[PDB]
Amino acid sequence: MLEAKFEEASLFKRIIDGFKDCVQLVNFQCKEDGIIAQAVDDSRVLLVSLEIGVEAFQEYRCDHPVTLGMDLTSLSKILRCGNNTDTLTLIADNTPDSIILLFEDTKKDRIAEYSLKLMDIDADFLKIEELQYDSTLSLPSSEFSKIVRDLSQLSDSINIMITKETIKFVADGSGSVIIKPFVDMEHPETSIKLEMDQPVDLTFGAKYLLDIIKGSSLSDRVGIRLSSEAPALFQFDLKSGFLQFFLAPKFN
Amino acid sequence: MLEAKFEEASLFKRIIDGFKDCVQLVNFQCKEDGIIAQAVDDSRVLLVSLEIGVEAFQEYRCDHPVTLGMDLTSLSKILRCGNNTDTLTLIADNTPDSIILLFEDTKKDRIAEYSLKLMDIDADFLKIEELQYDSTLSLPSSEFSKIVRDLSQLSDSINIMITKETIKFVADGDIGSGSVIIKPFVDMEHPETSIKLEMDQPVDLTFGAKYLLDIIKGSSLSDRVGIRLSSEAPALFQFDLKSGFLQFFLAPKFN
Amino acid sequence: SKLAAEQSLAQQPWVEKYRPKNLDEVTAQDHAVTVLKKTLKSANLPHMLFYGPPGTGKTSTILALTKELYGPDLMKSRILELNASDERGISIVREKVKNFARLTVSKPSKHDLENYPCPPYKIIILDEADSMTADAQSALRRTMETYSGVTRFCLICNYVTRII
Amino acid sequence: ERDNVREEDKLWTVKYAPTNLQQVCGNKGSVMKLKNWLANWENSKKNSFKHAGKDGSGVFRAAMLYGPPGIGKTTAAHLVAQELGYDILEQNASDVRSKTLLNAGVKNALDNMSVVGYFKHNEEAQNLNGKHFVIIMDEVDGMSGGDRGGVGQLAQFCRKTSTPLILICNERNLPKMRPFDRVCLDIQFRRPDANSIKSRLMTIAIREKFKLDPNVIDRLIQTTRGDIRQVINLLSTISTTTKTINHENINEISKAWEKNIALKPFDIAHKMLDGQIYSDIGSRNFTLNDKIALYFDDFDFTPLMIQENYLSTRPSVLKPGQSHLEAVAEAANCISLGDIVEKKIRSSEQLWSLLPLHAVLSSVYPASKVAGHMAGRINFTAWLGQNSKSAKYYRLLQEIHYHTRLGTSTDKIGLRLDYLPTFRKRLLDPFLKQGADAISSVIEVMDDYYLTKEDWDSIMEFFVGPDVTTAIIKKIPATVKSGFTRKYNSMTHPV
Amino acid sequence: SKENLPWVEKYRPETLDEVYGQNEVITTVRKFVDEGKLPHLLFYGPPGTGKTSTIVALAREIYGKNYSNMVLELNASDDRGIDVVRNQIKDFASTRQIFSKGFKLIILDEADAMTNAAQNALRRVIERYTKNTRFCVLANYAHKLTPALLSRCTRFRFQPLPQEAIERRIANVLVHEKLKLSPNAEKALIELSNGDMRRVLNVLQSCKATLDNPDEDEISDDVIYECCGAPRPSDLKAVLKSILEDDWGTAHYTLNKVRSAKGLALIDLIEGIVKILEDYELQNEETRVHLLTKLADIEYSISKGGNDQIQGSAVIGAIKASFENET
Amino acid sequence: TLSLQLPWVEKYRPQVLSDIVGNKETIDRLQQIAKDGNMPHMIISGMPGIGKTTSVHCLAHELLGRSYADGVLELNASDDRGIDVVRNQIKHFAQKKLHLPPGKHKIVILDEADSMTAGAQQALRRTMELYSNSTRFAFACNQSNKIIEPLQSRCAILRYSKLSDEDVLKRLLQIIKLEDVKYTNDGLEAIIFTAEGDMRQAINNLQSTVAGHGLVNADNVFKIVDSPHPLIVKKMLLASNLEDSIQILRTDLWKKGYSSIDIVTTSFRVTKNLAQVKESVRLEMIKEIGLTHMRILEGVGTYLQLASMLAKIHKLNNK
DNA sequence: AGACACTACGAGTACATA
DNA sequence: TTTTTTTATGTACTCGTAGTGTCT
Ligand SMILES: Nc1ncnc2c1ncn2[C@@H]1O[C@H](COP(=O)(O)OP(=O)(O)OP(O)(O)=S)[C@@H](O)[C@H]1O
Ligand SMILES: Nc1ncnc2c1ncn2[C@@H]1O[C@H](COP(=O)(O)OP(=O)(O)OP(O)(O)=S)[C@@H](O)[C@H]1O
Ligand SMILES: Nc1ncnc2c1ncn2[C@@H]1O[C@H](COP(=O)(O)OP(=O)(O)OP(O)(O)=S)[C@@H](O)[C@H]1O
Ligand SMILES: Nc1ncnc2c1ncn2[C@@H]1O[C@H](COP(=O)(O)OP(=O)(O)OP(O)(O)=S)[C@@H](O)[C@H]1O
Ligand SMILES: [Mg+2]
Ligand SMILES: [Mg+2]
Ligand SMILES: [Mg+2]
Ligand SMILES: [Mg+2]
Repeated sequence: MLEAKFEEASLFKRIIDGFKDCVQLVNFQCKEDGIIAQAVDDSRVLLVSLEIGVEAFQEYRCDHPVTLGMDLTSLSKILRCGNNTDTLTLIADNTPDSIILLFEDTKKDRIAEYSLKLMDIDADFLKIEELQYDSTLSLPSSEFSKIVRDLSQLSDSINIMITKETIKFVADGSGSVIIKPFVDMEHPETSIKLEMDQPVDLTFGAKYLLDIIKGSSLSDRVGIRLSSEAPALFQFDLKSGFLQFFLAPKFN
Repeated sequence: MLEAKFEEASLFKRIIDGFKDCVQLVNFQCKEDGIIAQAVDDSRVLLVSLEIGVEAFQEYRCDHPVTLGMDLTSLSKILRCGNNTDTLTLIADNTPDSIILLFEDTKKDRIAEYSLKLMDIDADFLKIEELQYDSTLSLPSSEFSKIVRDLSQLSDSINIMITKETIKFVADGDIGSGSVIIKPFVDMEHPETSIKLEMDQPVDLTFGAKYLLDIIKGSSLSDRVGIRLSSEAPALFQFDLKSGFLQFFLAPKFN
Repeated sequence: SKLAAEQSLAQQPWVEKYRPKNLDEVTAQDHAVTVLKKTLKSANLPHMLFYGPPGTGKTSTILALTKELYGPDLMKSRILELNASDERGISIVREKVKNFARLTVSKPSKHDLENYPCPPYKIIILDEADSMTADAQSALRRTMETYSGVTRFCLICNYVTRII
Repeated sequence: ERDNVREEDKLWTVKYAPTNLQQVCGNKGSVMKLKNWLANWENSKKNSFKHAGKDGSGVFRAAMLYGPPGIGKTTAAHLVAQELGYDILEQNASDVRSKTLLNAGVKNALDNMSVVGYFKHNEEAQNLNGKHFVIIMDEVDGMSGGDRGGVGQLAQFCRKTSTPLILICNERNLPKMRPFDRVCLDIQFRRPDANSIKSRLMTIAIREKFKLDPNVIDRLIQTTRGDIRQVINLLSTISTTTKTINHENINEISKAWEKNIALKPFDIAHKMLDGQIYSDIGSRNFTLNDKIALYFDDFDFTPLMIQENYLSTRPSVLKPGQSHLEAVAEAANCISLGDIVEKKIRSSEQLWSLLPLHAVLSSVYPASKVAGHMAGRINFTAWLGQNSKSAKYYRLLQEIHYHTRLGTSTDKIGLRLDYLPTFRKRLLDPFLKQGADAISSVIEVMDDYYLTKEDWDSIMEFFVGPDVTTAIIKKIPATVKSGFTRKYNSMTHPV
Repeated sequence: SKENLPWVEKYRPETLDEVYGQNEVITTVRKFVDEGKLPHLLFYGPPGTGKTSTIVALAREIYGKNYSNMVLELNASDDRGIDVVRNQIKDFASTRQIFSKGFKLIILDEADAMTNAAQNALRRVIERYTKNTRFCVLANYAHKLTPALLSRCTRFRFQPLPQEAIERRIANVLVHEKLKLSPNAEKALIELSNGDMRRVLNVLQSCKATLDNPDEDEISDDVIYECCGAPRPSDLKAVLKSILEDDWGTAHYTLNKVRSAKGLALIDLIEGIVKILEDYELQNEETRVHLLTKLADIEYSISKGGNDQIQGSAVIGAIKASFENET
Repeated sequence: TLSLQLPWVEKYRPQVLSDIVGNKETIDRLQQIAKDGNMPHMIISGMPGIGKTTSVHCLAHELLGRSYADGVLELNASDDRGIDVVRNQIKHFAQKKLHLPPGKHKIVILDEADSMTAGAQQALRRTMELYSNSTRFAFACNQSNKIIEPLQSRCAILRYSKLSDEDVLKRLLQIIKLEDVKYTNDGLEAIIFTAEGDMRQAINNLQSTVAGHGLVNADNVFKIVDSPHPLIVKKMLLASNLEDSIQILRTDLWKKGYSSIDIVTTSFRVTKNLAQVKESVRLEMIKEIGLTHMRILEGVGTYLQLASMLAKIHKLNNK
């Protein structure tokens, strides 16, 4: 029997809306540390994982770890009924054939429960052991969303180049944006950091990046880890955990 | 003869919008007290009953009780050709014939005289809502519309339960199950947000969602929906106009 | 007005120039027009089905009857003539014919009630009913059976077997 | 708890499904061909699919599998994909598959690698193609079809792809499946052999504590008509009550599990024209109701197929004192009566309740009149192509008549029968006798009736019999034709 | 007012006691509604037998004067598709009544014109909602209804109205109207009805209008025959005798004068001669085969037009050639 | 008249598989399957009124126990069953997680499966193949030919046959014992004769006779229920003399209110399903019946046309 | 005040028909 | 062993410009 309580439903609503279009079914594991959930795209090209710890929950009770396989469309329809001023509460019993989303209002006597029926998903939970990424850079998420929206309107394939402490986002008419790593003390949020080991050459699609950049609402800074023989990792920070995206490159 | 000159134009437009795609054939009755019209749904499930007195009209003159039947589609077509700044005037001759809808502008001489040909409907005017109700309640329009069109996405049926000082709307479907529990409370700085409830016996009964989604369309007229429920009695959903009232009689499902 | 119509009739073919305008001009079809004249004083005109060889005067008889009933003023407002040159499928029969039958009869003027009987019903005539499909014909059944108080149906055909 | 599976909870179909390629029953050639085609896929891609080997596989970047349902196409494809070290991306008709949907979801995977291949295995490089995709599109014949739909999108995707594209369907010779005629390597899974299915049945029988003799498996297969899945389901369904079926209860088992499948528009022609069916013994076995259901299997081609090849058989039901010509004439008379009935059916009033009658007059009676042996081969109905050709010629003649109405003032048929025998000698004949200096006369003649070059070319195609211009136009010297077509685009013509 | 409705509509039965002809069905239906056990009804019968009147009077007896509101009446005039079923009929069956307490009644009048998909969707609506609503299907042809839908309702066959019932209704009308009728005229009226009350009422109104008097006289057979344009048995038998006995020219002249003096139709004469020759006891059935075949062919040709004189001569020659074998 | 009672077809509707008097083999098969579990995909076909829907309902009920409400998805022909429904709702139910006993499975009952569109039937293939370990499909139809072969290949095929006189008589005797109704042997025989292997029609006619006359007698049964339509038509067509067939057509069919279209359709069906005469004679009879039907449909439907059809049939039978 | 997700009424395309 | 066919109402699916309530 798990019982978790947020401070406001807006946090979980935005967390779900960040990746609501890349996957339809997702397995939320529940341990004593927190909630971890990874979901692979229907085309198996984009893997979206997330981890939220106890710091984001007002109350957290998880006696035993349990995996809840739930859809995102029905969960979105359910969460759309809740208000931003309500205290969301996720409740689950033993053998959780369903999950209760309880909305409490603090200044009115209104209690809105929504019981959602979980799915039976093949939980092939792959390990996320750390791989030494060749390049690890970080830049604000808003400019990332803008540049991806810019290159998306020109073509579908987007090539990323990490070379000689320079970042290149090129779309093949043919457009190109070149980024320099400059650290600013007066504005620590726009500090575009970069640690490069090998020059990396990656190539992704349009729709995947367009759906990844829509999650640029939880963190003002996104970290990009790239390797020639490993999928790119786009990490967005949270108040307690983090939301990572794993995107596969294109052929050469 | 009949002369019903409104004060404005959008009033009757919103009045017909309240149940535009809800019923089809209506039969208005104009008497000395005002216009009263009851209309049964195509599937004979709900009954719309509207009563507008002599208060909402700027001028009212009715010699004898007149009965004018009409289809709501043609009435909507006629009413859409009128400007929202015009003045509406319903005219009827001695015997019931095509009702004259007159649009008269206030600044320019614009005389838009449409003639809507009547229907011949069986005037089976019954006497309803003269029965005692087991539970009565009242709550804001926006809250009811929100609850209805939020529970209609989880199922096609909505079970209303009135227990001792407890209102409950339950929606049990396939993809999920929702339940909203509002409690009676009366505020003093905002007397319109109060949710009053006078219950004599517990009530448990289900309705369809396709009909509640059309009933909530009448929330554009008033802001305090009254709901009267009882065992084996038509659910009364009443919107209170400034002169009359618009009440939907919904039939409960069969458990 | 009247003189223009007289001149137009005088400059028309003899088939249309000498078309019977009253129920007395018909010469040989006396059995039907006798009932049509006797029901003109009463108000119980039933649903009628004219059938026979071509050129016997069915359309002329029904036109003269509608004229003698309604006058040249209500002749254009209390009639519904549906010929074979129009669409008469299930959709037309269900929408247009049923909406006209459900309509209330038009109020006669002061000059109408002084010279003509002005019955409390209207007439929906369907000329050349042979071309009407069986489903569109079966759709007319309850349409003509329930709204008989306000409308009257007049079918016209050559082969009575083509009608259900 | 959830991962714990129970063998008494799985069907005999899935609990005994092949886990390796060596367990598939029959059709070894097709499975081996698919394996060789998928093994040599990257080697072909390296050379832009130009190099071709002895197997003939390597030029088509995509493969299609077609056959009856339940023979192991999907299982074979999945097993080959798993044994060749590839990542399976399987989609089918159960998921929304349209043009827009395929462009949104799948189009972004024809040139993009997988994302789980990295997470699966990276420490040991077993194969470089482990990071590659295989697109197994099952139930291709279940798409919507038409001009708009995912069928054409997949057909065009089959031309430009960097990942193997396997297609699985149950019906290959379909109009919607027409764009796939020359773009992918077609493999046909046929009726499996009785020996492999017999061994598999013996195995699943001794495993399930079920008694079975090998003498019944042949009958089971021939009543099932090549579907191991239905045989397995039959065994699982009947084994729960009867634990032994050798020679006693097989009659009712076969009579209760007979496959009621619709015959192709060519098999109906063979069964209809079968003389044994209409014999005194065959009549009470294949009753008239079955003969009418035969027509009702496909009521759009059965009358045409009958009328096409009813006079191309050797009758064996000829009554004493009746020749073949008399039976053919009676069959043709009944064909004309069925023609009248069909015209009355598909006309106004929608007299479709006369469809059973059209069954007898158009198909059953003419076949019964001429039933017997098939002399040659069952010819496809040529009435459709002739109707299309006649419609095209009628359109052309209508254009010609509407062009020359300003001068002829005659009808379409009145111009085809009368004017063309003279228009031919006015336009074409001066070319055969006067060389290239009769060009001005022909131009003036075609101008006087507002004719065109395309109209001139279309006019000469209507004549038949002893007057065919298909060789006369070739006999004309090319210089004369060149001068004519050059003068056409030079002089102005008043429409 | 009711005095303006036609006699077919004016004399529509309002209670189950005014529905003559059907006694085995009416009594069983009354017992059904009295004991409460009312199953799904299927009134199958020819036009003008009294199915719609029966079900309307039944709904009136069940719900009172509130019939038009507690009953869902659908017919061919209304759009009846599969979506119409799914929405309207299912919502009417699933919910409760708005005005009183009791089961609901769905009258699917003329349901022989419904689509097969509509019946396939309705056959499970009848079986699922069967504790709060009922179904009554009216039909003239039982072949247009699927067997699944046909097996869920109790079938009541409305027989054609017999002599006694039509005579009773005629007497009721003659009491309601200031009209007198001759006995032989009444018999002839029964003969040209085939159990159709609509035809009887229509021709009765027509003969009352034909009287041309203040109705101080009686309606004889001549008035009826001149009203419906039907041939008299006298002229019928005279033409038949002239065909069977007289010469070709004499028979032709007799047929011409009989059909031109009274303005009779050739189809009516054909039907009358067929009805008369049905009682004729003849020799070997070849003559009957030839007669029936040729007369049906001539009737089918008349049903499409043509030369009336040629068809009359064809009738004469066919009858003569058929009776030429009975020697 | 304030409230009504449930009909005997619904009141005495079997709720256990033992009360079904249909085909003993398939009923015992379903009983053993429900007792052991592991219910496979099935397609039950037959004729109306023999116990197909009740059979699968009893199977699902006895197999799921109290979890019937949350484990059984019932979809009839009255509900939308297009490609969209199969894509969304059926797939959501098959993917829905539910903790069931270790011998049961979620059941998807599809009544009138012969009415589903081709797109929905095609989409259901992988839907039933990918979740065959937690979701099972039971189709109930009247014509197995309307369901595509790919769907039939993944399920068992149960063809229900007509109910013999013994089974219907036993069920009627059980209903009489449970109702205490006075009956007679000839009345029950007439009920079985007019039922034609239709149990539902038999129970309906029995209830009608009981509530209309009180005593179940052959006289009352024949008075409230006419003789079967196809049998009188068969007796008319099989007549040896033209006069006998004409008298039968006049008295039994024409004088009782049977329309000409129904008569000609029943004649066509009987001649098609006839087995007494040769194939060629049946073909000529069907040809003549269709020639007559072509005139009946044009509005020339009278007694003379049927008489001419009978005369032509007798002339054909006159060698 | 405005942009854009949600949405429901409408034109086009086929697909059967006992 | 293989291609097409006029029309008429009911049914189902699809894209889709459009009308309006809502959030950055
Ligand atoms: N009884 C009649 N008395 C006088 N003139 C007649 C009579 N019948 C026909 N006519 C003449 O014939 C013309 C045509 O009359 P119609 O009523 O159109 O014939 P019809 O019966 O309608 O034939 P159709 O339309 O082909 S079925 C009339 O305008 C008259 O000139
Ligand atoms: N050759 C075979 N040998 C053994 N089992 C087989 C064979 N073919 C089919 N099966 C069984 O049938 C099951 C399903 O086979 P599938 O390959 O999915 O059928 P299919 O040939 O693809 O036809 P579909 O699904 O209608 S397109 C497998 O899991 C096996 O249990
Ligand atoms: N048994 C009857 N007793 C008295 N009047 C009858 C009877 N049957 C028919 N009528 C008269 O005929 C009129 C029409 O009856 P209906 O019930 O409408 O005919 P029907 O049986 O429904 O056949 P349809 O409508 O052509 S399918 C009634 O209004 C009565 O005037
Ligand atoms: N074997 C049986 N034993 C007892 N009652 C039966 C039997 N078969 C049918 N019935 C009765 O018939 C009623 C309806 O049976 P159904 O199962 O609905 O008919 P069906 O076989 O499904 O054919 P359909 O539904 O028309 S396709 C049941 O409620 C029972 O009252
Ligand atoms: Mg005319
Ligand atoms: Mg497969
Ligand atoms: Mg009726
Ligand atoms: Mg059933």
